[PDB]
Amino acid sequence: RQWALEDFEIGRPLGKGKFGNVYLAREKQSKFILALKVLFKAQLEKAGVEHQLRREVEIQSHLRHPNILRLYGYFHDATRVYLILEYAPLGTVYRELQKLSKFDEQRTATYITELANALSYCHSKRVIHRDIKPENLLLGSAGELKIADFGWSVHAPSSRTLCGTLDYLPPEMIEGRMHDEKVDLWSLGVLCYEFLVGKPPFEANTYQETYKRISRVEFTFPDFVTEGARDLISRLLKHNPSQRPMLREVLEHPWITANSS
Ligand SMILES: Nc1ncnc2c1ncn2[C@@H]1O[C@H](COP(=O)(O)OP(=O)(O)O)[C@@H](O)[C@H]1O
Ligand SMILES: [Mg+2]
Ligand SMILES: [Mg+2]
Repeated sequence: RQWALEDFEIGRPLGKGKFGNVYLAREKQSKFILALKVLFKAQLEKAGVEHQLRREVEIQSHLRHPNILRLYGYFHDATRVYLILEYAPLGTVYRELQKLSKFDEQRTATYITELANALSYCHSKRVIHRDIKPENLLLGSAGELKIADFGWSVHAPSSRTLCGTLDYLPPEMIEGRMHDEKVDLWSLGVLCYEFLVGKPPFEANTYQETYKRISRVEFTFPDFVTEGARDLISRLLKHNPSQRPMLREVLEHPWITANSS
C-alpha cells in the first residue's frame, strides 16, 4: 500500500514531536481521519536514531490491542518520513493532567488498568516499551487510554542510545544495565504516583539530582494519598526489578479492583 502526501488533506498540528509535528489528516478517497507523524530525515540521521524509527514502525504496526495506538503504515519523500497513525481525539494524558492537576483514584486506577492490559499484551511478545510517560499516552473517543510512540521499544533482554527527561525510567535503564519487561512495571509505578499527585515522584530541578533520586528510590507521598495507592506504588518502585510485581498482580491489586471502572 503505497501512500504519498498527495493522498491526504492535512489539518491542525496535534502535537510537537522531537523530529517534526504530528498532524491531523484526512485520506482523500475514504475521508478517513488519522494522524500524520512527520519526521525530518536530516535531523533523524544527525541524531543517529534511524533505528528507533525502524523499530517503531515494525513493532507498532504488528501490535493489535484496543489500548495500543495503531500504526497503519508509512511513507517518505526527500526530506521527511511520515507515519500514518490512528487519530486519538481526546489528546494526551499529559494535557489531561495539566487541565485537572491530578486525578481521582477512579480515573487513575482505570488508566493503570488499561496500561497494564496493553503492557500484558506487549510483554507476551517480549516487547518492552521503555518510554511510557504521559506525553505518549493518548485518549480515544471513549476516553480509553492508548500507548503510543514506540520509538524506544525493543524486544527484551536489552541494553541501551542517549536519553531525555529521566523521570519515568528505572535505575537499570538510566545506568545502562541489561533490562527486560520489569522496566515498564517501574514506569507504571511512576505514572500511578503522578496521576494521583500531579507530579512524578523523582521530579527535581536537575537531571543529575533526578538520577540520584531514582537510583536511591527516594520519594515520599503527600498525605492525601491512600494506603492502597501507597501500597501499589511502593511495590512497583523497587530498585531490584525481580522484586517488582507481575502485571497480573497489579490488575488484581485490591486498590485497583475497588477503584477501576
Ligand atoms: N495519533 C495521535 N493522535 C493525537 N495526537 C497525537 C497522536 N500521536 C502523537 N500525538 C501528539 O504528538 C505528540 C508527539 O507525538 P510522538 O509520537 O510521541 O512523537 P515523539 O516520538 O517525537 O515523542 C504527542 O505527545 C501528542 O501530543
Ligand atoms: Mg512521544
Ligand atoms: Mg518517539
